[PDB]
Amino acid sequence: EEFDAIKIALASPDMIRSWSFGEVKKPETINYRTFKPERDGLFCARIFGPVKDYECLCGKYKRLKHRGVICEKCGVEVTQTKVRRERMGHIELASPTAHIWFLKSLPSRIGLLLDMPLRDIERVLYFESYVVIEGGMTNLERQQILTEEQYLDALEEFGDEFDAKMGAEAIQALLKSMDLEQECEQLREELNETNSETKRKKLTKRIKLLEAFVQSGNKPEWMILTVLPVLPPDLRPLVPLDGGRFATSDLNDLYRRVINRNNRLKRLLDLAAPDIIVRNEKRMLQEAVDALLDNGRRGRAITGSNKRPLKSLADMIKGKQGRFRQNLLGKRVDYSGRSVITVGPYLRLHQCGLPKKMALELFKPFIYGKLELRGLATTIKAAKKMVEREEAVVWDILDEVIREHPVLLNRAPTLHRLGIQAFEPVLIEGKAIQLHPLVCAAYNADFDGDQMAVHVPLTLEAQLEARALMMSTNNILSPANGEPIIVPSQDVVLGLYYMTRDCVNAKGEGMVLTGPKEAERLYRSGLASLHARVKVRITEYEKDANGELVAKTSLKDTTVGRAILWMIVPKGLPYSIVNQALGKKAISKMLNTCYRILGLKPTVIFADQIMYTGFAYAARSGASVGIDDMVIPEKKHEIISEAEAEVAEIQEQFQSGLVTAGERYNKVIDIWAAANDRVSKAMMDNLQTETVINRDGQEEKQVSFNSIYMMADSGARGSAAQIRQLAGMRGLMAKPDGSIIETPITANFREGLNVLQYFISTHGARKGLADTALKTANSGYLTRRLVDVAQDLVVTEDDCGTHEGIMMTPVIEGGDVKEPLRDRVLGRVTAEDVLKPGTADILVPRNTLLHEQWCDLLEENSVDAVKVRSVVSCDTDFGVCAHCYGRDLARGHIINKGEAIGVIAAQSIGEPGTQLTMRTFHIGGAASRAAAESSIQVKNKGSIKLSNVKSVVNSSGKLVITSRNTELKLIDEFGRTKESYKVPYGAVLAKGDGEQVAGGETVANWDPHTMPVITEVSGFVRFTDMIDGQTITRQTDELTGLSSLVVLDSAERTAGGKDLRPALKIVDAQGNDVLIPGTDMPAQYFLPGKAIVQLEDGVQISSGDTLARIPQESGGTKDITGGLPRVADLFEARRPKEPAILAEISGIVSFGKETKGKRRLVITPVDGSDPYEEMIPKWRQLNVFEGERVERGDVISDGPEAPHDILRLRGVHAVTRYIVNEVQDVYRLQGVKINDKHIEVIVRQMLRKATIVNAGSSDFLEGEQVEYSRVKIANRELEANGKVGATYSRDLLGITKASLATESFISAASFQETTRVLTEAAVAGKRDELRGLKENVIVGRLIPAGTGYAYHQDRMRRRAAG
Amino acid sequence: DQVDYMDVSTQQVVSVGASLIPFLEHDDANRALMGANMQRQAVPTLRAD
RNA sequence: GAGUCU
Ligand SMILES: [Mg+2]
Ligand SMILES: [Mg+2]
Ligand SMILES: [Zn+2]
Ligand SMILES: [Zn+2]
Repeated sequence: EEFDAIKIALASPDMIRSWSFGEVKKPETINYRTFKPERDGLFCARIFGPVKDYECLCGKYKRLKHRGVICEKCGVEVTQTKVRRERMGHIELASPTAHIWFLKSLPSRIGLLLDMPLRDIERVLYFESYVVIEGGMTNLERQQILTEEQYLDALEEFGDEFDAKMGAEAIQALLKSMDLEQECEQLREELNETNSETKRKKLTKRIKLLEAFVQSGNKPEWMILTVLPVLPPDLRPLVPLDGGRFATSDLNDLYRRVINRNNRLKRLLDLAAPDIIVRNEKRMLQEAVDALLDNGRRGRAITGSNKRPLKSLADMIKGKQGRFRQNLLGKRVDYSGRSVITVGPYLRLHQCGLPKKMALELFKPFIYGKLELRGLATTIKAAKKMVEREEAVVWDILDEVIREHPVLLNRAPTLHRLGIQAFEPVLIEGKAIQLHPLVCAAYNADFDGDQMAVHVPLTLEAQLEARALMMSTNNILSPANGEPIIVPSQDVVLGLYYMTRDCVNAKGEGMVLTGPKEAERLYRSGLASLHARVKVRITEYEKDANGELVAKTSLKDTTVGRAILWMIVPKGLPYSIVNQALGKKAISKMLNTCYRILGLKPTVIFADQIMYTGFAYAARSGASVGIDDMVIPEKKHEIISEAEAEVAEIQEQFQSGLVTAGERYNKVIDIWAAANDRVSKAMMDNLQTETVINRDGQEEKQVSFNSIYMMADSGARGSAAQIRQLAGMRGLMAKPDGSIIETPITANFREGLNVLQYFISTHGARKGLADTALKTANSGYLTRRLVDVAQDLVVTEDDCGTHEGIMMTPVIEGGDVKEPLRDRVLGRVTAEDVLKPGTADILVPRNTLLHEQWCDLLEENSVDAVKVRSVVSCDTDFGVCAHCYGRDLARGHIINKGEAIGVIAAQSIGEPGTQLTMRTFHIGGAASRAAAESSIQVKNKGSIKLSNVKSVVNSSGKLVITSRNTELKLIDEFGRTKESYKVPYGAVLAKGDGEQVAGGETVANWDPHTMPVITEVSGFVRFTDMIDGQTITRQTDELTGLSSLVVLDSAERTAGGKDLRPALKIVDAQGNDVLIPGTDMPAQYFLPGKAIVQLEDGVQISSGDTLARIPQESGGTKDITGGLPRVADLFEARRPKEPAILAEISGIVSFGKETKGKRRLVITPVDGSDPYEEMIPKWRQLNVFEGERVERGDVISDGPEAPHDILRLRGVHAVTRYIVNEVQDVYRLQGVKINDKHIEVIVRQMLRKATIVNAGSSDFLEGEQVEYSRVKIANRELEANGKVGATYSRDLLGITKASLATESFISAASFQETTRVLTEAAVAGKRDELRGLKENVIVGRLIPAGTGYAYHQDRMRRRAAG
Repeated sequence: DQVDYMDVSTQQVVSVGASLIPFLEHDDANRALMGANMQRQAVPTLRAD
């Protein structure tokens, strides 16, 4: 059975007969009365084998007494019935028939090889026109179609001088005659004279084919089939339904059409019938053969009785319901069950409730095995009945097997690996699975009737794999983010919250207790509340410089409940951890603290003990939910009446015709959105600090103990957002479109929505629930694409010896630091020796892990940016090194060799997109954007530091910015970036560049619902290409007559003014142009589409005045749905519609000639005297102002960067940082935590291939893109041995393409495009040596990674050593 | 004087399933949907209470 | 085809 690799080739007519064990010459299946195989039928026993084991048809030879005996009477071999699914057959077609995969599957293969159009070949196949195979005199050209009339011309005139024929015979003789060696030479030699792009693309692909066609051992004859193979009977079964009806596969029906038409064709050739009749039959043969192979491809698919089309052979290989995706990359499994899950709050974190009757049926063979050993059952049949009767002795044995024998639990959907965890079973009474509450987060399992699948690890390997890797207690941190997934929620948080939180006096204030046990004594004795301020003696163990724990006793001012909670806390943590009122966010840090200080064992016990006490004290509290708990502020009707009058004001000014519809729409949303903020601020102010209590002194106040508030403040369930809808204001509801409804709901759920308010609410309800069902498939398809590219990637090496990495500046974006350097750089090998500011003593070694200890020192010395070893920068050919990846985020320590990073990386990206599509959608009703970013207020004092800014001073006396991507920093005392903002175009700065500002100062100010076009020069406005009706429109009012002009774009524009560009040209008093300072550019600002203009022609202007106002309608609430397409496009490496232009080579710019508006740039670098020219559109106003020392990758046009242009000009590290930052910004908007290394994993696979420019010393030469890994292994031998070095360029690939580019065709055909992959592999004669995981999962082998890593490399040394 | 017609009943925008939800006015549309759909799945008991 | 968990 065992083997090395699998190969695909075309089937020779000779090869098809080798597989066959007899020819099916009849369409008959079975005799209707004596149900047996028919004489040379589709289900023939003489050809495919006997129905019973070792039994001929007539029944002359039975059983193994006659071993290898072929009966003389019926003609049937006495062998196993197994031979019926294995032996194939054949049909000798009277006439050749083209294979549809080597005809329709574009590129046509048969057409690409003949250089003859597919249309032209089909005319020959359906007998419309003849084709010249070999015109003796070159009067008749080869491969020239002759019509039926044009065939009659040559017939009388020439006759034998030409051999033009028709049908598949003609195309096969045409493929026979062609010489691959002679035509290939000619294509090579005749490409030299022209040398273009599409010739060199198509002629080089033809050379690659002709060369691969020879070396593959394939012949172009085999494109056309002379022989048709038959599938074995058992694989297309005719089996009896329980009742007398039978059932058959759709292949039997397609085989019968082919045999009937082939047999009839032979008879019509015997009858020497006219060709008209013979042709019709040849057409029908082609149709039946093409329908057998791929039904729905050439024409209308042949439907059977049901009206649906008959399922073809190709169909059982292709797509989802194909063998690959459904019966091979995934399977039905023995020793599996499922049931409705329920809580098990008594259970430990390593346990799960497994029902009696489930476990009985699950562990059947292990019980029969113990029953023989204990001597209770003689045979297995005896043991079977003992278990079926459910004897008392059997329950005791079942209990014996299950101890220390884990079970796997799974939930749909399996988004990430924690969707399967291992537990030790606890047998229970009922029929329902009991799941541990803490792992509920990983499964996303709520008990409202979820079902979870059970799997028994049978083998000892599997019991150890379950216990060592997949056990719940082993899997605490998330592999996506270095943070615990096992984190208490719901009642547990609420209980520890209620315990720790303090209250005014209460029972027994200012007491003094001996220990945490006397605190439990006064609480259970009923002399103290959990909230009483008390002095308590507590002894905290803090860890020393060495491993030893140091004990420290001290009086602590904490409540009774806080003292009781310290009892759960292990020795190692400070008492400071339980001294605060604990919520969900703090409790998560408790187990993260405990994990890094103590270990795994303490955390598992601590996490449990937290769970137990948390539930218990939640129950003690009697926290509840009443209608009075939903307090509404008394001043709500006051806020609404004010806000109603404000909105009525803009609507009354709209009737006057002062404000437009779009302006009112955006302006009204801002008033209501701030009113919802006002009501909610009043609600949370009248809710949070509402408790005013009388202490033993006089009177004071504290946080309210309103039951709903506690539930949202603790973070147990709900948030302030939900409480708005309950007590405050419901808010702006979202349209199904995504845009915001202008009328928001004033009322809340306590007050009740009226008939219309509900009807408005439903718009947003259905759209959310709609995305939960529909849009999950776009997101889940991303998970799939990401896995297929990263699949094969595994840690292969300990240390690559590379010195490279990506420089990780801290993500300080939008005032507060969004992600510190510490978080981003934690658990990563220090690429370069990064010391302290004073470069005179190294602080951190080059090859060392970044532990939280080292990360704390980075904050002490204030390391700003750190170069860090990345996955992308690894120089490992085989996979990746342990150092480049760094820490396993799930384990908190160095990653192991053998662990499969590709799949872990794809899952971590794919999961939150997929699950969040179902999260804030079922939960979502209301819209809540606040995109009203009017002004930046700086918060700390600093010097103003702008970058990538070019501003100009206006008439008012204000620094107006005339650059798109302007950034504003906030520099402290010593000189480091604390805050960062995005200042937009046409914004008014308070203070210019370098000036000091105070804290709480408006440093910038602008209008958000408008993108102004601001001038750089003063003078008068001129109208150019601004014809009324063609390019712009006009609308006037009354008495005086103020008219506004609105620029039409290609949508609202006629064919007349299409190539006209509308622009407001600047001129002086005389009428001439005004040059922009220090440039030869006459001043001309191009207005885009839908640009509203107030100033008409002939108006005086200063510099800094707004010429036109481009509307900025973006009222869509950004959920996962609007950001995921961005993420998909980034990973798929798509250029945008308007890519920004970048400088290719460093050197001195000179502007050049022009094409009727379109610019040219003949840039002549200092070193490279040879020039580089490139065309630029008219309308793109350039950032660079010509004659300047421009370097590689300098933004010339403003706008979005193609990731191709980044990698091409600024290397790998630039494009990696572009993808990581751009993708991660989308997930950061939604609060999703994904480490950069997981994106970096997939980026590495995107940077797989590379195009070879200069010739090598192998067979790369020019144009042939090969994998990076392969060309480097050649370069290692070339640098030492010598000969021609191969110059290269790394190319970027999208996911869907990088997956199909892999050499493993089995990986490619299992992904997508199954029909195309198999044909391109068949013609190239490719051999897949089963490299990656998909390949071994298919063949049913051990994975070449994880536990099997060690085993696969052991086979690989057997292969090397002899 | 500008009013031409009026809704006949308070219940007319809702269905038969949703009419049987008490205090529907204080329920979210998302939960109200599932509630009306599960009310249909409610198996009748031994004693009709 | 009508549902259940996401
Ligand atoms: Mg739930
Ligand atoms: Mg559920
Ligand atoms: Zn026989
Ligand atoms: Zn490496």
